Amino acid sequence: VKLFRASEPILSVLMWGVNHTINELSNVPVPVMLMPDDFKAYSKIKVDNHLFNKENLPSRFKFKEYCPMVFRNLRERFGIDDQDYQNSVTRSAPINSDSQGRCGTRFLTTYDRRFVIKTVSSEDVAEMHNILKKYHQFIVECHGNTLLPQFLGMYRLTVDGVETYMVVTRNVFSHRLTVHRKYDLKLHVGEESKKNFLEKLKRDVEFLAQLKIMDYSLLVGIHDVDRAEQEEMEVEERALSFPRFFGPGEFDPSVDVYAMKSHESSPKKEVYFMAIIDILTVNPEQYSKRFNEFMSNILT
Amino acid sequence: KVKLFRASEPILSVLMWGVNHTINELSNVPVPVMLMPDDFKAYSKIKVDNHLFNKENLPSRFKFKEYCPMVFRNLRERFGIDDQDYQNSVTRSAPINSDSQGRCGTRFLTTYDRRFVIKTVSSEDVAEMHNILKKYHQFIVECHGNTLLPQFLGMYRLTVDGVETYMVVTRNVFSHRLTVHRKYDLKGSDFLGQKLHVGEESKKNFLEKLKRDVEFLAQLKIMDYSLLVGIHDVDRAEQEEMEVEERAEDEECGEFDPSVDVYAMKSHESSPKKEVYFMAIIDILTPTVNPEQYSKRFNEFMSNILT
Ligand SMILES: CN1C(=O)[C@@H](CC2CCCC2)N(C2CCCC2)c2nc(Nc3cc(Cl)c(O)c(Cl)c3)ncc21
Repeated sequence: VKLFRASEPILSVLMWGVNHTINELSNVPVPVMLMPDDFKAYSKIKVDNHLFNKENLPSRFKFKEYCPMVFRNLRERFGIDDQDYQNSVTRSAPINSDSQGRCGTRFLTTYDRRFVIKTVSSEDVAEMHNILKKYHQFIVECHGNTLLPQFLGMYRLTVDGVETYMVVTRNVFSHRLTVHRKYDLKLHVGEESKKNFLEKLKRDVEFLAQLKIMDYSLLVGIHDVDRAEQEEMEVEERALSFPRFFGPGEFDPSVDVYAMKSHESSPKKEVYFMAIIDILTVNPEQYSKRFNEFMSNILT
Repeated sequence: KVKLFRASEPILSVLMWGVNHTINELSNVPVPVMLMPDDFKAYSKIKVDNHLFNKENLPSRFKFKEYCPMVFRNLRERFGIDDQDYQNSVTRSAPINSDSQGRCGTRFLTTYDRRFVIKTVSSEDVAEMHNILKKYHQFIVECHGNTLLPQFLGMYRLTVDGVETYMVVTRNVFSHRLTVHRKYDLKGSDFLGQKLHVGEESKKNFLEKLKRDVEFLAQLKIMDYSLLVGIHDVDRAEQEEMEVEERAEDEECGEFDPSVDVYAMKSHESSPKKEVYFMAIIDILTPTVNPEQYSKRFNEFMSNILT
């Protein structure tokens, strides 16, 4: 029984909007392939209830969903279940998170830290449409394995004649390990991690070049295990259907897809998280090349 | 899993989509302990403007409005209809055209499973309903859902291709399985001799139901309603419909549940031939004496018809 119980009313509208459009999609069948007209598509919905269901939702609001068919397919390709994405958005009010880039304004996270909700400009929205078909293709050929943002949906909400644009992505950071430090650059890991990380980075940057984009940056979160233990102990005494277990330096790489463990032969044990950040808002191929040079040598 | 709202007419696709939409929405709103006065002036409204999305059965652009979602939701449960079951009858497969009748020969739909009746109505009928709803609701509580009156279940306004339709949803007076051979619409003062013979509990139960119903229509200042009588003939159905269900299920392309067919009555255990009867008060809206006398005139005549 989903009261879209939230702090801001715009947040309630987001929850209701995601719930509706996801339910709505469950009655559309999955095509063999997407069509050119799926990249020009949307669904708009105007709600004007009166003296009904006003307890949490505004009585009047609009919710537009850009290219629903495309983002369903991206979700599939990032391995995100539509019922799962719907539950993270709707079981509980999304919550204010810190920051993951200079991108837009308000930063939010689903109550279970799985997905990141950014508020974006209208100009950002346009750039997304510009790039969406070549992005989609890029995700197809890399089997959804990128350091690029992993776009999951894109929405326009209107409450009280104000339009807000939101973009939903996969969290760069663990939805369960806290990030103690972040770095935004415009470090010793396993040789497998290192080889794989450089492989993604080479393609991701090259695609960003062929799409004539510069000025994106690498975001780096660092989780300190020893610290997480000390801070576990510190709040201890002051107090997955069942709870998943996990050891100390530990995560699920199907879930926390940007995460790397620090090499075993290395002092204090740590989880890193590195993503390419701010794809929206030297020539680009030159910037590509210099970006490849730099973030390469951060790692051993 | 999967509701592609396919139907002959877009208006019907839209009805199916909207019933699905509104019943879902309601599942996320708690059943209050009592309806407030403001629930009776309440509505849900929704405008869909899809573009190059979800276009195969549904129109790109349409509007759907539900009058009094809480009230009707309540009535539905007072009538022992599960919202879940109600959604299925409308959404599983398209509602269909009817066997059909009226006074100007009215055109109505049935849910694919013949369990519910949908009837296009006028702007003025919607208003009539609103005028009577609060009292209608009060009445439904006081007899615990036991009436011959239309069991009203939903009230909608669809708009497609710039045209607004009003529709009302009701329990079917007739069985969803047994065929009705004979229809009669007793419009006040085919029987006047042809008597109708039923069990004692059935006969006393019918009479007291009738008695409060007409009283209720009187204490609302309503007249010109009629008694809709359907007869299903058991022997005839055995003759005509012997190998029909089986031959539907091939190579090429007298009992009932009282819980479902609520207006039904078996013919008396020692009676000419085996029959099932269906009586209800019909035409309560707007599709010389006074209403409190028309009441007496109705209870008199419809009493005399059962022995
Ligand atoms: C309670 N109720 C009615 O009030 C109306 C439809 C109303 C809907 C709101 C105003 C009109 N009616 C009637 C429909 C036209 C007006 C009276 C009904 N017909 C049936 N089932 C039925 C009736 C006939 Cl006559 C029939 O041949 C078949 Cl197959 C099913 N069951 C119930 C009703």
